[PDB]
Parts: sequence; structure tokens; C-alpha cells
Amino acid sequence: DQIKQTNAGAVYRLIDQLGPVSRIDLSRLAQLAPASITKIVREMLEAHLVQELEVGLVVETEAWHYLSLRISRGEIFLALRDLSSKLVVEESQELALKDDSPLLDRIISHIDQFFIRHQKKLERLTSIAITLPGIIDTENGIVHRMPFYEDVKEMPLGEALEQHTGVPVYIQHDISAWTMAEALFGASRGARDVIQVVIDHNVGAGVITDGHLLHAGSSSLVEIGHTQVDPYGKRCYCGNHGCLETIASVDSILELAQLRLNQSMHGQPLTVDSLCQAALRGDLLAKDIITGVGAHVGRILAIMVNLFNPQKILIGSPLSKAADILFPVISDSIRQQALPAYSQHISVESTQFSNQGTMAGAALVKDAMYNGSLLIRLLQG
Amino acid sequence: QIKQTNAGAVYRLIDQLGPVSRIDLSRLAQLAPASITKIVREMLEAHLVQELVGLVVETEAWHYLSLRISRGEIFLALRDLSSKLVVEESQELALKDDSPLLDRIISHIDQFFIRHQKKLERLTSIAITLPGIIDTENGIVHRMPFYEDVKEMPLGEALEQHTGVPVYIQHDISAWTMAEALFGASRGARDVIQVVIDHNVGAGVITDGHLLHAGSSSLVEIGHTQVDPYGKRCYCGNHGCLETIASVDSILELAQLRLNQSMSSMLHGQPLTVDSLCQAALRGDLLAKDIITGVGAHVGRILAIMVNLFNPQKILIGSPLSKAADILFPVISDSIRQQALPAYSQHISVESTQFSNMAGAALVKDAMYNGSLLIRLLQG
Amino acid sequence: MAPALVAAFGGKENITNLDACITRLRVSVADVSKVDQAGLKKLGAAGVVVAGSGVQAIFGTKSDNLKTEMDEYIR
Amino acid sequence: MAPALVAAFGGKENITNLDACITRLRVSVADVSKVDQAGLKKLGAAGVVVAGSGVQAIFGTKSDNLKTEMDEYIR
Ligand SMILES: [Zn+2]
Ligand SMILES: [Zn+2]
Repeated sequence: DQIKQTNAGAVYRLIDQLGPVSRIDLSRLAQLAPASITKIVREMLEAHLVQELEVGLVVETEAWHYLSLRISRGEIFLALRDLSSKLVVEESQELALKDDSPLLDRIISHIDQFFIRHQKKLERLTSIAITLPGIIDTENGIVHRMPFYEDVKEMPLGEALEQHTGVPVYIQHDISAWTMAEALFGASRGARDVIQVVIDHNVGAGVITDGHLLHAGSSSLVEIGHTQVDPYGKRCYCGNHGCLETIASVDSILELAQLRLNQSMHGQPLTVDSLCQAALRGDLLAKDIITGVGAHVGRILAIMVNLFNPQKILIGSPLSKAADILFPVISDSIRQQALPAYSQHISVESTQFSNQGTMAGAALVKDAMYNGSLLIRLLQG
Repeated sequence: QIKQTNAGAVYRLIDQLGPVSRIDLSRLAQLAPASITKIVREMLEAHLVQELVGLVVETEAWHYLSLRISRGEIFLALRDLSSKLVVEESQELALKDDSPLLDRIISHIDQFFIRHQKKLERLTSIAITLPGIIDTENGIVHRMPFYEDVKEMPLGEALEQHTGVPVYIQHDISAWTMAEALFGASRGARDVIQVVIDHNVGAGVITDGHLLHAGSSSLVEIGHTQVDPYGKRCYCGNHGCLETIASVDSILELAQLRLNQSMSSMLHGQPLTVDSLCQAALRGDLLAKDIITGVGAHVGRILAIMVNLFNPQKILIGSPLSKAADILFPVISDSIRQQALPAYSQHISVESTQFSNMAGAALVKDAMYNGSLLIRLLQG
Repeated sequence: MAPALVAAFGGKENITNLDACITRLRVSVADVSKVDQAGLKKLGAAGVVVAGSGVQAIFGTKSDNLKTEMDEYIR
Repeated sequence: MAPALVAAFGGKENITNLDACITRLRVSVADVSKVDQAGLKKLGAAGVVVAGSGVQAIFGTKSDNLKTEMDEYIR
């Protein structure tokens, strides 16, 4: 197959989103040949991917599972999900960062560990999607460089893992994957244009225009993480000094809360969760740190609005807890700095999935079923 | 529908590489022998493409009206779908008149058409490029910089009704951005950033070969990003905008106000003109220099964030201020490289646009590509 | 089909020049005010272009033929 | 047919669990290295998926039947 592949993944896309549709409806919507529709449909009907609501066709997802796992700083989160992406079981493990055994192989172990203990819940393995920070060659599944795990350098954690299981491996950058994952499931659903800022151990944001994720130079992902908001600040691992991600990064915000707690005001150790809660209650010291971030992000997200004009702005961060204090700041900024005709109908809202939800690969597998490069393999069983 | 997006995508192909056979169209465009062969069959029967194995495009009998509204002049011209020029006008526009503006613009177009009523071979659409806040969806120019009279102008709806072809609203800036990429200086590039610095400030961006649009095709109003929280009112209703600080007028107004005070400048004698300021900024004048530097520094900071978003190949400047390039450019680059992801800024170069004074072209080709204009052109 | 098509442009007294390409019916009138937009479109036209002093009726392949039918409605 | 399946998966002293989907033949095993995947394919498996310690052999409709075969062959 070659066009039978996209031709197929189109009928599925129509039945996954518009179901229950009729054979006729499908030949009219996909604009493909009538007899060509009955063929594809019948194959899915036989391979148990779609079923007849007895005229009336609607995807079958329960019996098929995929492994969605995201690796973000010394933690690996593994979950089994439906082809609709409904989860079955989720679990968070560890990774230490430094170890006598490479990361490449430690990751494979967890996957084996996960499967063993959940071999009775697992059904038809279709694929595994992995999402992680770092420079990722997505079409080959090779992690080139990666934050947190110093010793990486060209890791074929996609090919070796594909052989060790025999199902496809889809690997995408953490933010990009998440952004579209939100766009199909949650928060920014029904928007062609979307800005999603992510603020955690590393700051960066993703954007969607017309209906496509924005890329640069080569793949050169959007790097608003390195936009000098402070002409001095600290030194950044990039080159400049005072990069957004030196003030807005959760780790900094916590180094700031600390090195500003040593000089009077808490009670329990200092964590992002305890910070937000303090600012939530009414503390002026934590509230000032949160507002401060929103001052900066806001400035940048201001010009990012005159460029894209999204229907939704989303903030992905453990700080979405302090929604009441941070967002208003970003909103003012965008309302005070971007064009009035744009900032009118647009509110800074929260991300629907945590920085830890396995739901980030939810799109990789959907893109696989739609583009056909999977519905064709599964067609065999 | 799917018919429009599938039809305009086969056309979008046949013109980017001529010739291409019914096989490359089925293959390269992802389409079966039924929905790739028959889609050309109706395009051949409508003469949007040409015969001779190979398929090229037919763009000579098709024309479109393009016009630009400057701070005070209405430029007109008819063009092929290949963007070739058929005829161009030079009619003055002025500010105040008996009739409003919308009606004045119509008469202008109507005039242009009666004279050159023999050049036209077939009208498909009209594409306008003017300054100000625009609705585009309905083509309702809200307010403008030099016609305080204009309040909610249904230019799009009106010009269509008076002819029978679609109207395209865009800024002089966006259009010029695609022009530079088609024969200007960014011809051959896939990622460009073009800043304009005249009576209006703005920037067109090209992402992976495509001209960046906005949400709901609302245009990029990068010129209205606040740079000075205390600056003067802006026609957009906000204040301190980029168009308010870097606008060539404001530069001179700022120089002029500062000259009117206790200050020295090799500009005291010679009256203030856009040329005289640069000419004097180059000779070292602390005033003219620092005004441009600052100007450069104000556009650079913004342009630095856009580098981080699009990591462009080339960055183009289009302004009379490029006469004092050795003061501007080096500053914008210095602002680019000191506040942007190094790897992105350590292989970027500011260069001036190699053109001056546009014309739709981008909105008319894309009108064909989306299949919107194509479907309406398939019956004609 | 063409006697009512000449009236849709105003009439022999308003049509200064009758012409037609492959798919359009580029007719030049003396007064666009008199051009019946409805009747043209309710007779087959998919669109009517009024650029200046010349109308362009979009009928299709019938155009090259219609320009001939209308010229006979004089003699 | 049944005894070949047991052999390919490593014989009774390796099969720790044996189940079947509507299109696959899921069977847990004590040691994946002792499983002859090449054979599973030669016998009629469209594909062989290894998820942890449970080998998924894709046979199709003929899968819930072979689970019953292999089941009596282990006696
Ligand atoms: Zn940095
Ligand atoms: Zn403004």
C-alpha cells in the first residue's frame, strides 16, 4: 500500500471523529470511491478496528492498547491506553540521572517491568509513544542530546526498543507533543491557533497556527525559553545571560524563594507546591515570586499574540495551582501590550494535563492512525 | 469543503514545478487516479493549466486588480496570476473631499478600468493593501493613521459588490514580504523576517516557505506591541506601540522637539528630513546617531524574540533608514545576538530589502492554493 | 435564450460592443446601471464581473455560442 | 499443529500463561530467549509482539482455537 495507507487512515479519521457515519456518508465525506470505501471499511470491520452499530459505523478501541511513556528528569511515567487514549493503568518510576548502567537500557527495563506486572490488564499491544525533553530526531527516534541526563549523545532509543518489542515507537519532543495532545484531548480543543507556554525545570512554549505546530530553521523548535528578559541575570547554559529560563524556571523560582527566605518571611520544606499554597493563602513573599514570573512571561506572550492571535493561551506548569495570582498578571500584560482588537477575546487559561500526565503521546498514536502508518499494520491483527 | 482543498492542492502543485504528469500529481499530492486525474480534467476544461508527459499552468488571460493606499496616494495595477504586470496607474488620493473615502476609492478603480478597458482579458479578483486596523473576515477597515474620518469601512464588501470578484485585504508590509521572496532578496529562502520602518512599522514573516498568516487570517500587527509604557496614543487605541516609537515621523518629531530645546546637532541648520537625519547620523552627530541607534535598539529587541520563535535564515529591513545602515543594522544584529538563543543568532545576518515601491500576489496565489478562488474559477 | 439576454445588458441601444472569449461573455455596455444582474445569473451566469464599462457574463462553453445568438437578434 | 506451537514458544517448561484474543494468541513465558519467533511466523503468525514477558502471536480468527489445542497438548 501507498495511497491505500492514507486513503485508509482518512476513513478511520472520519469514523473516529464523526462516527457513527454511514458507508455512504464516508464516500461523501472522504470524497473517495464508493466501492473503495466499502473495501477499506470491510477490512477494518474484519480486523476489529471498527464495528457496525447494529449504516452506523464507529471505531473500536477497547481491545487495543498502546504504551504512552514520558521521561522528564529522573522520573519515567508509564501508562497503557486505548486507541481512544482512555487510560487503563498509570505508574511513575525512577531513573536516578547518574548510574553505572546507561539510560538507554534502564528505560527498556522499566518497560519490561511495567509489562510483567500488568500482563493481565494489557490487551493487544499496538505501539509505544515516548515524550521527552531534549533534541529529538522524531522520524528516526534518536535522542541527540537531552537535559538532565548528561551522558546521552545519539541514543537510538526507538530502533532498539522497536526491535525489543516489535511494535512501532513514536517519539516526539515533550512540548510539541503535549501541545497537540492538548489540542486533540482537552484545554485547547477546537482552536486552529494556540500558544502553550510550559514552565517547569525548563521554560519553553509551543504554538499552533492554521492547524499546524510551528517549527523553525531545521526542526529548530520554538525557543522562547531563551529570550533575555533581564539584560543581566545569571549565566545560561546557552550562552547569553538572564534568559527567561533563569527567572521563570521552577528551580530558579525555588532558589529565589530560598535565598530570600534566609532574610526573614512557611514551616515545611520549600517546594513548588508549598510555595503556591503560601501565595494561595495570602502570603506576600510567595505571591511576589509568582507575580514576578507572570510579569516576564507576560511581556513575551504579549508580542507572541500580535504575531499569532490564538483562540487560546495555555500555561503548562506546576504553578497552574496559583492560577489566581499568575494568570491575571499575564492577562494584564497581554491586554496592556498587545493589540486591543486581539487581546479582547483571549484569556490565559490553564493546561488540562499535568506536566506528568502520560497524555502527551496521546497524539503520536492518533497521528499514526490517521496518517495510516499503523491502521495498516493493525489491519492484520 | 474537501473538494475545494483537494482541487486547490493539485493546482498548488502544478506551478511550483512545471511540468508534472498526472502521476506526480497523484503521487506528490497524495491522490488516487480518480481524484487527481479528474481534478485536472476540469482545470484543463477551464484553462487554469496548460497541456504539454507534463502539465504547466496557464496564467495570461487571467487578471486581478491590485491597489495600495499610501499615506496619501492610490496606486493601481492589473496583473496576471503569475503576478506579471499589465498596466499601472499613479492617481493622487488626497485626504479631505466632498464624498467620503470608500466612494472615492471606487471612482478611482472605475476610472482605471474604463481607460485600460482593452487590456483586461478576464477578472478573477481584487487585492488591496492599506495601513490600519482591519477585520479582513469582512474586510472592515476600523480606523486608519491618516484618515481619522474612516470608521468601520466595508471596503471588502463594497468593492466586491461593485465588480463581482473577491476582495483581499492585506498590509503593504505582508505583500512586500512575499515580493522580496519571489524576486527580491529572500528569493530561494524558506524562513525570512522582514521589518518595515516608515510611516508605519511592521513585520512580515515567512515560515517554511509559507507566508505566516494570523488567527482567522487576521494579519500580523507586530507593529502594535508596546515598547514604551508611557508613549503617545495610537490609532489602535493603545499607546506606546512600536509604530509609535520607531515610526519615521516620531523619530523626526523626537529630533525636532529635542532641537527646539537646549541641544546641539549638525541638524540645526538643514531642515529635518528622513535623508538629512541619516546623512548627519553618519558624520557622528550624537543626536541623529543615538536616535537611530535607539530606533535600531527598539526594533532589535522585538526582532530578537522573533528570532527565537522562527529562527530565520535571513532578516530583512525595508526602510529609508537603511541609508544609515552602518549604524542601524550593526545595532539590530547586536540586539539580536545579545538576547536570543546563540545557536540561532550566531549565523544570522541583517540585510536590507533590495526592493522598494508590492501588489497582492501572495493573497491571489494562496487564494488559488486553498482552492477558494479556484472553485469559483472552474466554472469560468 | 438570447433575446432576453440582450435585455439583461440593457438592449441593442446600450450594448456598444458584443464580444466573448472561451468561457466568459465580455460585453461592453454604455451604462452599467441598466445591466440586469439577476436575470443574467438566473439564465446561467455563475457570476457577473462589472469592471469599469465592460460586463463579463460567466455562462461557460455556451458563451462562445451565446455571443452569436445575441448578434442575430438584431437582423 | 499444536505441538509445534508449544515447541516454538519453548515447550511446557516455559509457558507460564496461555491466552487468546479475537485475533492474537497471547502467551506468557518464563524466558523470551527460549521463544523461536521465526517459527511462530512460519506456522502462520502474521506478527510477533513481545511486551515484557508475554508473547503476542498474531494468527487471527484461528487464535482462540489454537489456545484450546495447545491447552490439551500440555496433558
Ligand atoms: Zn538561555
Ligand atoms: Zn498602537
